[PDB]
Amino acid sequence: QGRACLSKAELTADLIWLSANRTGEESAEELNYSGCDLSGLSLVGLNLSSVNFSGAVLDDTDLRMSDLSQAVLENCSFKNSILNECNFCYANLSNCIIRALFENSNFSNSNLKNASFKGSSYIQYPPILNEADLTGAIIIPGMVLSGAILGDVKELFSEKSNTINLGGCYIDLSDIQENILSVLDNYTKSNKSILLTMNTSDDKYNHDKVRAAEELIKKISLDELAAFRPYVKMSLADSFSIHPYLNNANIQQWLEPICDDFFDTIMSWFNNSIMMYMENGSLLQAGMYFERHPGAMVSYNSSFIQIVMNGSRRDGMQERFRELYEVYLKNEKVYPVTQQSDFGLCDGSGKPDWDDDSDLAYNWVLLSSQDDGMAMMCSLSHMVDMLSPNTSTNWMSFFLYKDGEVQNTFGYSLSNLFSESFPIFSIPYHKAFSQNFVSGILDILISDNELKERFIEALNSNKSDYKMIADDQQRKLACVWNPFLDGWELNAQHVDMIMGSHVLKDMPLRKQAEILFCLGGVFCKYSSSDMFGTEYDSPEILRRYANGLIEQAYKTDPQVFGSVYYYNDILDRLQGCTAVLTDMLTEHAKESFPEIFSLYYPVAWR
Amino acid sequence: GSMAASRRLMKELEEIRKCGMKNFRNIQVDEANLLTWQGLIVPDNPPYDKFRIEINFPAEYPFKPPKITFKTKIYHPNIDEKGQVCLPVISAENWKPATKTDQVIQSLIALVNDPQPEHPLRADLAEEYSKDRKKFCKNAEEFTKKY
Repeated sequence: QGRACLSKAELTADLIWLSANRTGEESAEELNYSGCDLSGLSLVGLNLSSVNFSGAVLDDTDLRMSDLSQAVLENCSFKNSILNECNFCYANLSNCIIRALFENSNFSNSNLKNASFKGSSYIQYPPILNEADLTGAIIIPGMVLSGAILGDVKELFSEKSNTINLGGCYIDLSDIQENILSVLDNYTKSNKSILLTMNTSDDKYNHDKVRAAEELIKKISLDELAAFRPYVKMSLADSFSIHPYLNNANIQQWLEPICDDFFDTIMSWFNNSIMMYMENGSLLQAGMYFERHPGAMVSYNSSFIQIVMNGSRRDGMQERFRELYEVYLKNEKVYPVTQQSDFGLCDGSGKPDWDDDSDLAYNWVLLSSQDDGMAMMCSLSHMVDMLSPNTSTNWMSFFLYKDGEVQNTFGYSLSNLFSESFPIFSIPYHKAFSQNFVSGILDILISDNELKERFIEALNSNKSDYKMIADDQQRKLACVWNPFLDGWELNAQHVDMIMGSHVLKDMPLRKQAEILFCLGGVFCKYSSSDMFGTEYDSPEILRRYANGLIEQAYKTDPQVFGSVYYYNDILDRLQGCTAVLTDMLTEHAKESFPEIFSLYYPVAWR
Repeated sequence: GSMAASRRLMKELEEIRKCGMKNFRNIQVDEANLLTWQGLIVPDNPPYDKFRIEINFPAEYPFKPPKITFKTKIYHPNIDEKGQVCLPVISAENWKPATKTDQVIQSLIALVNDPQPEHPLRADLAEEYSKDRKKFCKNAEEFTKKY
C-alpha cells in the first residue's frame, strides 16, 4: 500500500488507516512501504507490525510508543529520530543507520547485524537488547548488552582509533564529548558508561571483555587523571577488579598505581567518618591497600575497621579480609588487648570470633586518633548503636583501655573522649547532647557562672573525682539554693518561674508533670555516692531540692507516679545512700515515659 | 541490645559450672529471664555458721554493675533490712566492665569476715560493733539462728 512518489501527506493517510484495520494476515502488496520518504511525520502509537520499510527514509521522524514487531527495516535511515518506548521485537534492522533517542526501546530478538547506533542516546532507561544480533553492529557506550549476541571476533585487535571491539561489533567513540573520562562514570553518567557496556555482555564474551578492557587503557590519559574525578577513579576499581579482569596482568599492574593514590586519598578523607558502601571491585581494592600499607591500619584506624567489617561480611572475599585483620591485631598497640579475659571467642585464644548470628561478639578493636595509649573494644551491634543520635544509648557500650589496662569508663569525659581519641562516635554523641535539654534547664536554675559551668561539665560523665561535701564546699552550694528551696519543699515563688518559663509554658498536665520527675531525678544523682557526695556523707542541700521537684510534680499530675507506695518510699529515702535511689528512679522513667526521659536527662547517665 | 547481657552470663555460668565457687552454692536461674539470679551465701567464719542473696543483673550489663540484694533477714552493719548492700566492687566508682561474678562475690563474702563501719547502711549497730564487740557476737549468733 505504498509508493515513494506520494507526498509526505499522502503517506501518513495510508498508514493511520493501516493501524486501524489490522488484518494480521495482510498480503505482501498491502504491507509494502519500502523506499518511502517519511522524513518528518509523526507515527506515534500506531500498530505497524510486519510492515515493510526496507529502504525507507525515517530521518527526523517520531515513531515513539508504536508497535513494530516483525517489521522489516533492512537498510533504513533514522538520523535524529525518536523511538522511545517503542517495540521492535524480531524486527529486521540489518545494515541500517540509527541516530536517535531510544529510551526503553525494545529490540528483543531483533536483527541488528551491521547496524550502527552512531551517536544515539537514552536519558534514564536503556534500550533492550536480549537475543539481538549485533554481529558487526556499531554500538555506542552506555548501551546495556545483557543477554545480547555479538559475533565471534573477526579481528582480535582493532585498528581505527575511534572504535573499541567487543566480540562481533564495534563501540564507536566519535561523539565522546572529546574526553575519555565521561565514558567511565558508572555513578553519574551510567547512561554513557562504556564500563557498563562492557561489564554486561554475557559471560560467553569474557575474553572479549578483557581484550577490550586492555584496549581501553591505551586510550586513557594519566595526566588527565590528575584532577581527582573520584567517581571515575572509583568507577575504575569496581569494573576492572572483577573476574575475568583479575587474572590479566597487563591490566592489574595498570590499576595498582591508579588505585593506591586513590584509595589512600579515600581512606584519608573518610577517616573518623562513616564509610561509604562500595562494590566488590572497590572494596577488595581497598583491602589490598591495607595489605600493601600496614601503616594505614593505624593512621586511619576507624576508616580501617569499617572496611574490614564490610570485607569480612562480603561473600567471595570473606577469608581474605579475616586474614588481613589477624595481621593487624599483632600490633604491639593491639596485642595487649587481644589477650583479654573476654575478647573474641573468649577461648582466650587471642583470635577474633567470626561465627556469630547477631554480630554481638567483641572482636573489633579501635585505637585512639591521638598519641595517648587508648583503645576501645566493641561489638558490631554496639558499634552501630553508638553511631546514631536517635538511638536510646549512652555511648558507654564498650571496653575502654589505657595502655592495655582495663578501665572504669565512667570516670571519663565522654566529649573529651570521643573528640580526641575516637572521633567517630563524636558526631552521634555531640548531637545527642544538643538535643538533651538538661543543660539548658540547668542554665535557668543556677546563675552563678563560677558554679554553673561546674555541674554542666560533670553531667558529661558518671563518677567525678571532684567533691563538694567539705564544710567550705557546702558553703558554696548552700549559698546558691537557699533562695530557691523552702526547708524540704518547693518555695512557692520558684514554682512561679518554673511552670512559667519556656520550659513548661504551654505544656499539658500529663507531660508537664512528667518532666518534673526527671529533673528531680537529676539532682539525686548529683548528691550520689557516685558524684559530689561520698557514700558516707552526702550534700543535704541537693537532696533537699530534689524532694521538692518530685513533690511539685505530684500536684501537677499524679497519673505519672502511678503507685503511691513508691512516692512515699521515694521520700522515705531522699530525706531519712543517694546511690540506690538514682537508678531506682531512672529505670522507672525509661519504663513509664521513655520518650520524655531520653530528652530531659543526661545522655551520659542513661 | 539487651540480648548481649544474656550473651555474657551464659559464658560466665559454664565457667562456674566447672570450677565452682566454694563459698557460694546453689545458683538457680531459668534460661528465659537470665537478668536475675538466686543463690545462697554460706559463710564458714563465725558468727554466721550456726542467706538467700538475689543478685539482679541489669540489661545494659556488663556496663552497669549487678545489684546483689538479700532475700533473708540479716544482722550486718553493711546490710539494710530491705537487704540492700553498699558494696565497693559493684559501685559506680570501681566498676570496670572486666569484672567477673566470682570476683563480685568473693568480695561481698570477705566483707562479712571483716565488716566496715566506714560505709555502714545502718546506725542501728554501727557503734555497737565499735564499742562492745562481744555484744555484737552474742547478739549475732542469735539473730542468725532465728531467721
